[PDB]
Amino acid sequence: SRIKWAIDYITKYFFTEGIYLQKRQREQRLLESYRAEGVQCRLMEEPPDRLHVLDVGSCFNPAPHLEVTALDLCPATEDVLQADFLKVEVVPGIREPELEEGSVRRLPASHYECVIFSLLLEYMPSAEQRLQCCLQAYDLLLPEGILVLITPDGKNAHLMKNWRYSLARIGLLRVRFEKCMVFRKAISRELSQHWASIHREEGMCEEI
Repeated sequence: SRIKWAIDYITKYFFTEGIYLQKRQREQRLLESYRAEGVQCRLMEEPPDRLHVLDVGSCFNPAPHLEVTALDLCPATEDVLQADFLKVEVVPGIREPELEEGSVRRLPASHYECVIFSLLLEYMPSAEQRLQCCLQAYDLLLPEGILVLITPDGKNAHLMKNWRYSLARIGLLRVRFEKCMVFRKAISRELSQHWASIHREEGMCEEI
């Protein structure tokens, strides 16, 4: 199912395969590549024994080592917090959701190792609001955290496949695609932005 894949990938990324260090190396080699041709990096400390995971877009909630917080506009069960993800304020200095009158008002910034969008993008009315969802995700994620996008099989699923330029400009780089899509918060946004800069022609070809 859709839940198993994300959990498996999360486990591989932080613990069993060390993909977070594989992609840290890919990005370090890339930044040195640019540095030799003429930057502040933010890395993650060793992954915690208990990951912090935010699931958005599931009306149902889907453990040791896993602290899952689920949010949706239209929750089916009390186990999912009611929220409009686009209006939630992502702010530092807190670690737990802040609720006013039964709705989430603030979520912790730079707190989650993983944000899962469980069809969230399929609900959005525009390309603009899909991008905004990703901007929220980026602010929620710790350095080197992952955004996991879901669409079980519009004519094509909205996985931001053709949006690596705009996502790179925000700081997110694609790290996996399986017919599920995963983006990573890069060690440096300036790095990701420059990569976007060098592929501007190809990126403008896909995003217009």
